[PDB]
Amino acid sequence: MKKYTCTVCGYIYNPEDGDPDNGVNPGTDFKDIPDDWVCPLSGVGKDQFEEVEE
Amino acid sequence: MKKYTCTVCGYIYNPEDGDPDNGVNPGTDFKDIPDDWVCPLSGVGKDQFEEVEE
Amino acid sequence: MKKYTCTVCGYIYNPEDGDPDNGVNPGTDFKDIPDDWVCPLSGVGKDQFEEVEE
Ligand SMILES: [Fe+3]
Ligand SMILES: [Fe+3]
Ligand SMILES: [Fe+3]
Repeated sequence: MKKYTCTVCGYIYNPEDGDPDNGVNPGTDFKDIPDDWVCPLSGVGKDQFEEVEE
Repeated sequence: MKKYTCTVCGYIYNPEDGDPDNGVNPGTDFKDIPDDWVCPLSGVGKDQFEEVEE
Repeated sequence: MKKYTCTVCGYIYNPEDGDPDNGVNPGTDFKDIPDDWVCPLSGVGKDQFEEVEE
């Protein structure tokens, strides 16, 4: 699965880790995170994230 | 997937659109919406909805 | 699916029933419950639960 980065604050969503404190378990692809989730650091929505392409 | 309507207020849940502001992504069948979700307009529970049959 | 028990208060999570008032539908395996869910009786996290083995 791909990593996504918040373009406002640089936080990286890593699908291996998830975001368990906000209900997003390990192994969750970014597209499957509920659409009301926000960046843990900056508080902005999913629409300010983009794929980390290698 | 089928559309469901709130029988209290007439809101239509359309699975193609979801209800993304409340965490229900596009493509979510009504049976899979978490059971604590409520109608966005009237605030009533899933048990007041019924299938829109054609 | 296996039942899990809260080791703090003895609550039993039964996957057939779920915990629908807190958004966990019937048929949800414990591993798939969002990781910010807490025991309905004692308020403690998933890390204080263990499998009920028969
Ligand atoms: Fe951010
Ligand atoms: Fe309604
Ligand atoms: Fe408990």
